[PDB]
Amino acid sequence: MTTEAAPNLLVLTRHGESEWNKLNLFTGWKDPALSETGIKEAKLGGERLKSRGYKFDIAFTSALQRAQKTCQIILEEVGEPNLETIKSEKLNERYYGDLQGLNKDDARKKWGAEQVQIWRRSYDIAPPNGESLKDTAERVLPYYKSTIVPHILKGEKVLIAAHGNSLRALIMDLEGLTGDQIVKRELATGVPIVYHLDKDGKYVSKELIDN
Repeated sequence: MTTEAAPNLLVLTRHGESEWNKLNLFTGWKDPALSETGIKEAKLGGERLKSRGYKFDIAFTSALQRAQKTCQIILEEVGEPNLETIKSEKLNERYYGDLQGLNKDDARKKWGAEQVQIWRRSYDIAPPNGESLKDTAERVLPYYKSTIVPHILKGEKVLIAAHGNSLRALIMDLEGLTGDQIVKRELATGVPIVYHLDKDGKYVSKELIDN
């Protein structure tokens, strides 16, 4: 999509809502089963990505079925499966330690927005065994830098399917955020989101969608 030695374009597609999502319980590393909204969202997303005319050169996903699946759907929907859709384990979601399986209500009712926040967002702190942003980023960036820094420089456009945290960390390092400026950002579930990065891999305008 992007031009050679010009503002590189990176599309990010976050899986819609998973089964456990409807229940309103913490996920973590577990691989839940996407739902109609997610699928419909994926399809819609793909149709949204192909409808506008946004073409893909390369694609990146996580090592989770939700995204590993969500990618196939969107990729199969956009009508460009031939695209190179890679999968990364480092592009997974920040571990939730012993929180995996706790209803947000109970979680928030037992940890409040405060503890829950510092527990879920914070920046570097992570719940009992759970991971954090810096960690995820630190372990997500390698894939990015390593296998995503050579093409992003040539002037190619790429897909990315992981999770709020993953993308958060991504956008974080991709934008050069601050410990107290990345926990305020936000993304869209079901509907992708493209970044206007430069020839180095840094934002140069602002995110955007197709829908």
